[PDB]
Amino acid sequence: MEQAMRERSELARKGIARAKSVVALAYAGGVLFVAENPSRSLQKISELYDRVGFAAAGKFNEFDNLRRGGIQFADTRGYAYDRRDVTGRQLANVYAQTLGTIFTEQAKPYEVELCVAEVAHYGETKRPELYRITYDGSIADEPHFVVMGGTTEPIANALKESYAENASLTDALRIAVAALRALGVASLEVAVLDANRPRRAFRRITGSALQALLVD
Amino acid sequence: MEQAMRERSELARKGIARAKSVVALAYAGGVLFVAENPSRSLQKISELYDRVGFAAAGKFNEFDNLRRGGIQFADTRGYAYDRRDVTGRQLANVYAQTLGTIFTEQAKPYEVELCVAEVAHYGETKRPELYRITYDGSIADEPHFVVMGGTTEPIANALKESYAENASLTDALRIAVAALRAGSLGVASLEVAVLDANRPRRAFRRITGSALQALLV
Amino acid sequence: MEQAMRERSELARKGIARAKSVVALAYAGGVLFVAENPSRSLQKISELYDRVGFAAAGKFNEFDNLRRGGIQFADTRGYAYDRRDVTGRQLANVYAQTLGTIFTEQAKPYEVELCVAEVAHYGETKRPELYRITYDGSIADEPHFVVMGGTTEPIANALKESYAENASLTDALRIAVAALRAGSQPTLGVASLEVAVLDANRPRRAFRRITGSALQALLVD
Amino acid sequence: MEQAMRERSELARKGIARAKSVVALAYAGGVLFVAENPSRSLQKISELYDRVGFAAAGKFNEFDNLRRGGIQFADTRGYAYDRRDVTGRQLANVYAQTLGTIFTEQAKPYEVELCVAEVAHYGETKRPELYRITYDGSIADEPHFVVMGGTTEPIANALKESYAENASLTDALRIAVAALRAGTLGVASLEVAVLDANRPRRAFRRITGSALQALLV
Amino acid sequence: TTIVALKYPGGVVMAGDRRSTQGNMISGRDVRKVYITDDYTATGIAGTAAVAVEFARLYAVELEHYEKLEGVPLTFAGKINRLAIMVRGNLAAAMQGLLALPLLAGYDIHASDPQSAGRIVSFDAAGGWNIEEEGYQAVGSGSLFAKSSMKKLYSQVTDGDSGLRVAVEALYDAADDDSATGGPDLVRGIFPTAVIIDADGAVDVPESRIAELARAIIESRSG
Amino acid sequence: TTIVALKYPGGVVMAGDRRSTQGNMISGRDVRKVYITDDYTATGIAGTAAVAVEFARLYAVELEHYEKLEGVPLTFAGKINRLAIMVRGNLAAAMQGLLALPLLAGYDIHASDPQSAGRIVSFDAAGGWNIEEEGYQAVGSGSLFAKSSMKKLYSQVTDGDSGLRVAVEALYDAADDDSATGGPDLVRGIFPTAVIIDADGAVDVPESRIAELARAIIESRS
Amino acid sequence: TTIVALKYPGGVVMAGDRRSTQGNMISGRDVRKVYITDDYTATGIAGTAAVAVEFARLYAVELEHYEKLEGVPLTFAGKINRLAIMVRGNLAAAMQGLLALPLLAGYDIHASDPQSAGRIVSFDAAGGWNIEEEGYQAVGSGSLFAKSSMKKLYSQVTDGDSGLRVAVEALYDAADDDSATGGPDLVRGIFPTAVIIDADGAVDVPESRIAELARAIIESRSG
Amino acid sequence: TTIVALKYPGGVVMAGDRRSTQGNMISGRDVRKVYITDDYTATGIAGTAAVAVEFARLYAVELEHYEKLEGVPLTFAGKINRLAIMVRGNLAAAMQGLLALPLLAGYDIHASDPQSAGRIVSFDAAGGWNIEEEGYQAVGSGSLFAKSSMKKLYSQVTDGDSGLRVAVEALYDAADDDSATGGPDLVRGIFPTAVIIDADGAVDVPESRIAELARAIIESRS
Ligand SMILES: CCN(CC)C(=O)C[C@H](NC(=O)CCc1ccccc1)C(=O)N[C@@H](COC)C(=O)NCc1cccc2ccccc12
Ligand SMILES: CCN(CC)C(=O)C[C@H](NC(=O)CCc1ccccc1)C(=O)N[C@@H](COC)C(=O)NCc1cccc2ccccc12
Ligand SMILES: CCN(CC)C(=O)C[C@H](NC(=O)CCc1ccccc1)C(=O)N[C@@H](COC)C(=O)NCc1cccc2ccccc12
Ligand SMILES: CCN(CC)C(=O)C[C@H](NC(=O)CCc1ccccc1)C(=O)N[C@@H](COC)C(=O)NCc1cccc2ccccc12
Repeated sequence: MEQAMRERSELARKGIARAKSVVALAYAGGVLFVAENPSRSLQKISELYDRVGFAAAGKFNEFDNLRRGGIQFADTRGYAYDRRDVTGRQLANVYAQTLGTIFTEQAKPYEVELCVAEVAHYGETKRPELYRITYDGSIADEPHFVVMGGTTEPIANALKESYAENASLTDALRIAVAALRALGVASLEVAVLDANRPRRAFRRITGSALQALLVD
Repeated sequence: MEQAMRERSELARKGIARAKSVVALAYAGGVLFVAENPSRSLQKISELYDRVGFAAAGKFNEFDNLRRGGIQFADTRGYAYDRRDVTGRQLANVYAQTLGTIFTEQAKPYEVELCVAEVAHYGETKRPELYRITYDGSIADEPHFVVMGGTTEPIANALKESYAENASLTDALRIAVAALRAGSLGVASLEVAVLDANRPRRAFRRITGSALQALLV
Repeated sequence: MEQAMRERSELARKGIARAKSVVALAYAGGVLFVAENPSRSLQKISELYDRVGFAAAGKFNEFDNLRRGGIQFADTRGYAYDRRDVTGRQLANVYAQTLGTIFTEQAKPYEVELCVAEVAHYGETKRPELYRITYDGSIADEPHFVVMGGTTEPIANALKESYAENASLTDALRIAVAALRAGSQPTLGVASLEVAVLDANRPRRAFRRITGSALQALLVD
Repeated sequence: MEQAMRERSELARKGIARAKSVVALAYAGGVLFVAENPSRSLQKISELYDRVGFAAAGKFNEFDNLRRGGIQFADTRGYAYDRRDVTGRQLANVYAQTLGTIFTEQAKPYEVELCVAEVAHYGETKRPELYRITYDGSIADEPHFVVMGGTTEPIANALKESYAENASLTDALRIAVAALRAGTLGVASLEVAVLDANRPRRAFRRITGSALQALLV
Repeated sequence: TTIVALKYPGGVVMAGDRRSTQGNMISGRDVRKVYITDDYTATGIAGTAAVAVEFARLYAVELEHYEKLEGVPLTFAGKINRLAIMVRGNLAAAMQGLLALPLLAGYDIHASDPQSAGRIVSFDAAGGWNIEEEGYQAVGSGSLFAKSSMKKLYSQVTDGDSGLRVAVEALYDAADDDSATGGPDLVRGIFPTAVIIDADGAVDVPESRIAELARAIIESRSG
Repeated sequence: TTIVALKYPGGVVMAGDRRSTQGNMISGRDVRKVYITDDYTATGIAGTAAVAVEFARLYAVELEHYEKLEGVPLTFAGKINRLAIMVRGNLAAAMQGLLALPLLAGYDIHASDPQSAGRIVSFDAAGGWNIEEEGYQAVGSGSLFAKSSMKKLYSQVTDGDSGLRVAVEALYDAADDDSATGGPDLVRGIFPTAVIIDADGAVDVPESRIAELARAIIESRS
Repeated sequence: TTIVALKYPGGVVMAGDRRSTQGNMISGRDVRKVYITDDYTATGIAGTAAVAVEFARLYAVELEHYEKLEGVPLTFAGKINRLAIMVRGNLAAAMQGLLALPLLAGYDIHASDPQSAGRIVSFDAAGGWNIEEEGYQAVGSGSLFAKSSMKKLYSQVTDGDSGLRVAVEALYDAADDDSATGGPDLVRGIFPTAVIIDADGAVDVPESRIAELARAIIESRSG
Repeated sequence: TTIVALKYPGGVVMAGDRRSTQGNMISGRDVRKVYITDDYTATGIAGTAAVAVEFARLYAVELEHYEKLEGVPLTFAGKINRLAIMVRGNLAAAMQGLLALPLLAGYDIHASDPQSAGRIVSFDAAGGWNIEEEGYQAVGSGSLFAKSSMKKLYSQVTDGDSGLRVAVEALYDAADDDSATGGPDLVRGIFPTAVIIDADGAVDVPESRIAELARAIIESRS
């Protein structure tokens, strides 16, 4: 019993430790997702619901399964009741339940680390919420930033020294890539939960726009 | 057989010992729940039914599973007969059965400890009831206070030395945070709620933020 | 599979031995159940049917599962035929079958010991019946008393030398609490006992509890 | 558990290592598939959908199972929505998911390596996409070429020095067979096919016999 | 069809005619409609032959099954409940035409008074039952006539034999007014079947006794 | 076929006739339609006998089952809800002719005022129920006559004895106007059954008492 | 049956009659048809009593169930959608005669303007719903009389008291023209039930207040 | 009910009346029958209100569901097939009377000609669909009147504004000859709702502009 759980925890931990890193930061305009991602079409950051976004680190097929399960959950709940009854705390909670079940009962535990972020609805004043869900279903309520995957200690320390609340988009982006390098456009995946969009807050920042932001 | 149950018991007990602590004690206004909890939205204290409240220590997703299952049990039984037939004894009993099954049959035993509390219905005189259910389904009927999670002996001893029946809300809160501090505490590190025997229908209310800050000074 | 059954039998036996003790004895008024129990609302003794009562030692949730199952069996049989067709022998037999299956096939055996008791129907003259069902489904028909849980030898001897088949309820209670004290030292008060009786002089439901000030009146003078 | 998984990885890796090689590379006319294959009728390269092709290395029955599953998926999706909603990224993603489940849950993992390729629809201008899916569900997006099976490093380096964006069909075929040889091949030992972006409807077509021979020369 | 059952001091008697019909056509003259289902109960059933015989057979098997499983027979109440549940089980087929109603006669060994320990239970198609306190009952297409005869003849029941003759005479009146009920056939020597039940158990009444009673009745009706 | 229940100061009484019919033919004279289902509740049922008796038996077993499983009896509200759920469950068969409606009478031990702790609950075929606040209620083919009789006679209910008298007289009016409801049979000595429930529980009223009340009513009418 | 609901500045009011019928026969005089289902919503249901009460009870359990599970109550839109789903679920039984339609009245704590936070939602047997922005709505067999009365009286609604009186008077007109809707019984002291909902929650109006308004209406119609 | 949709150079317009009925009785005056289902499509539905609103809501959720799962929206053909599959899914209930037909209007961003990228798709109760090449289409109890009006007025459509006027006027004629279709209510100020879709997406037409066009038409017919 102690052996099997030691081995599952060790396999998941080692798998996540060997993956590329991802940061999520609260800034003045909402939440910023910045991920080391060389790919052209395979995504680690995604929209879950109107004001709820998703970021993941680790084995792709696994956190993509979880990503699809989260979208299914969000759309189903919004249909069953209402779109505003869907919250980031709900999705984080279900991810905790699910990753607990996976960790204990699936053939191999998922080598993933998840972040669910929520910004305010258009025209409301609410501090963004960041949630971290680890491979065993442990869940953490974070106020400033989340770091996942790879060697997380240098990045966490870099942000601790370099994070200021309500930073501008360019500043938060630059401090984020700085923390990660502890990296151009065709090696980063960047997206934002923009609290100033009327409905769907998720929007990607790609290509020329992203480079125009990085050069400042 | 001997090996497996020894190991499961040790995994659950170690899991609970590494977790934050929770105290629930009966006071003049009902039952007081105070738990070490830094989170802003993740809850260890919950309403179960009209006069029945829930508190838990250990792994969040697991005692949250047990919490939702308890809410389903209570709501279902209250629908099947009447709201008044739902008792804290029933929820404690079904939690005992459930944790027995989980402990013996689940892939990994639950690293949780539960407390179910019941206060009297409005206007009726009945001493509060506190129930402690441990990871293997063991159930205990406790008369004054329940401590769960972390290093329980120092907190239990502190309460054993500092508890008086029928303290006011401020006195009970003080005794509680004091007992918690004797082990490894302001507003944004506590979760506080009460089963207020003086509320007409739903006795569960949370004490958060400015009000809690005023009750701590 | 020698050691699987060895370890299961030892796990259940040790589990019952670490539990508190329970006594059930026949007296002039029926059957007396006396159990060491600190709880006020968690019960080791229960009604099964009109003239059939239940007592258990060991792990609570497990013997409570068995208790609920027995109540279910009894009520279902009484509905399917008649209340008069439900007997203590029947319930003990179903408990033997059930605990046998549990012992051999469940993930962990039940750490329980059960007693099923039956008194005569109102106005009928027949001796009380006591049945002991142990963790492996073994079933025993015992004539005077049953002791379950903890260290049973001192309690059994205590009951053995001063047993009266025709003691009064108070006398049988005193003999029982004396026997329980000899197993653990000087005071077994109300706040540590659960007492109930199968009262053969009740018209229909024989099971009644003896609680609080009444039970105190039965413990002092 | 942790031993079982690395043992599975070792069985799959060894199986793929002992298998014949396959290359897929983007050229001016679309995508070119070239595979070591002595068989007359057992195929390692296949059409998946209108503009999507499939190539595999390793144990035949296993990657043929995966091939049939991919066809089932693509056809079902095109019927459920539209043919143009089927993309190579979708097939690569479902293959990653599937090989993950197989790797962790089947009695023996699949000793296979997969490539999903997509060319533009007729009359559109979009650079081809190549996807590599390995036995454990790992998925990789490749811009110029994919090599699978056997000892790959010589093939990858040979293609690296001899690959030009927008080569003709003859040049790409030459450089490809040169690279595989670097890992004497001819018509009765090769299986060749292309995703030809100039076909209006179905882009997959095979190059066999006298035609292939002309190209080889 | 007519089945009669009546209580006498110390026991119960049940008797039934022997005629089987399909519409107006007689398809049987010797059929048996009253069955001893256990040492202390007899069952007579009216209606569809297939359903009636299966009722009797399955019921006897059920009672003896419980007795062998639990070492003790069912209480009489339990026997009643089992028969009722069986009937209700057949309710749907009865609605489709496979209707059979039973009449139960028993001796309750657990009854307080051994002289009134006889029991007569009637059933309806839904399994509803009534224990007949007024001492007699009938079932079948001639049950009205037999019941009205027993209403007048019951005061003459003082022992088992007088009760037996009253039963046979009630069956006689039933056959007299109902063509589906067979009377005594003196040419073929076929007479109603009867079962008597007292503390010593349930025994078949010998045919010679019933034939003597029948001939006495016929002579009494001729002059 | 006619069941009456009325509240009196400190308790409730329920009485029912003894007649069983198949169409116009009388198939029973001694039938029992009122059953003590719990120490503090009685149930009287009208309709198909099989369904009615099964209702009473299954209901009593259900109440005591809950009581033995949980160590405490159901609240009166829970008892109401369970009887209603049982009726609703039978709705489909009732639409096919196996119809039975219950009338519930109880004494709520948890009521604040013990003098008005009596409860009378009526039901329809869909399980809809109403707690009767006007003190009396009836069910069955003669229930309209019994209800109107109690409407005129209810002012005379001051204790258990007067309430029992009014109950028996209401059953008398029911049998007077409804051929399916049986009146007092003085030749056979068969009278309605009655249950009385107060703080001491539910007890069967002895037949002799109902009989004397019956004779009082009869010569009161001559 | 008639249930009325109307918006007033800062809240909503709902009232329902007390009559229960079976055909022409009056089977209930004190019946309750308006239930507080939420801290901020009341539901009144018309139709088959069993189905109506089951709707209200099950609905309240559902709302509080979500609230305890997720720590926050449903948005008012979510409440609407769940009630609609419940009705559509009952559609088949409604075709079989177990028909019940609800009327929903609530106070949206999340609304922008706290004075127009009142909400009135009507439903059909298929679960289709409409949020009424004309201030009032009714359901039941007298609903059209009540609605047409409120059409003329709604201009007098400026607070909780005026809206409550208009509601009770609309119920009065309904009972005046519809025999299935019960009017004020001054002999028994039975009056319509009413719930008022504002920012401080949903409260039951004491019956004596409804009585006072009823007598005001009556004398207003006499002289 | 009447929903109209017409193509104009560079986009499409869809408008619908506001009337809800139960038989002859008016049960709604402000209802919305045209819904923006995604950045480039609007759906207007006629028939049973519950089924129509369920169609629109479920449909929008389905499109966005695919878009978030796969990172790219459905092709317009796929959107058509999904809506059709939904209607055919409701066919059984439609036979029982819960019938609702949608009319789809969209702007295909993947279309070759950005001026002819407008799309109007009509559906029947079996899910069969037709892409309308003659530029306009209507659905509902007044759709024949609206279509025949647009047949005469379509030559006036040269931009978004003229197309919006032709839409509002067709709804006016529909309401003129079909009592189930609501016309402009000048007393209450309730007017048809309209959505316009061009290369920049689908936007709700402000109520003021529709009110002005309605008043112009009314003043022209007086
Ligand atoms: C082939 C010889 N035979 C079988 C013994 C018969 O002719 C019996 C006859 N079948 C039928 O009438 C068949 C009915 C039927 C028609 C269509 C589909 C299915 C069933 C019968 O039951 N007749 C009834 C008339 O109903 C009132 C009857 O006589 N019933 C009397 C009766 C009662 C108890 C036990 C019995 C055992 C044997 C024979 C009769 C018995
Ligand atoms: C054979 C002896 N017996 C059973 C006791 C009867 O004759 C009763 C009679 N059966 C029937 O009428 C048969 C119903 C039926 C018909 C066709 C297919 C399936 C079922 C009855 O229920 N009559 C009804 C008339 O309905 C209004 C009745 O009297 N009901 C009153 C009643 C109420 C509560 C408990 C009762 C217990 C025994 C008898 C009657 C009881
Ligand atoms: C025994 C006392 N009782 C139960 C409470 C009744 O008499 C109610 C009455 N049953 C019936 O009419 C029986 C319906 C039915 C028919 C056939 C098979 C199964 C069922 C009713 O609902 N009547 C309807 C008439 O239709 C509209 C009614 O009054 N409806 C009004 C109403 C609305 C909300 C809550 C209510 C609660 C209690 C009573 C009425 C209520
Ligand atoms: C509670 C108020 N309300 C719901 C809003 C209604 O009265 C609507 C009305 N229900 C009904 O007519 C009930 C139909 C029914 C029949 C049998 C069993 C169960 C149900 C309706 O749909 N009428 C149709 C008649 O079509 C000729 C209609 O007006 N349809 C127009 C319409 C189209 C798109 C979206 C809509 C949204 C809301 C309202 C109407 C809408």
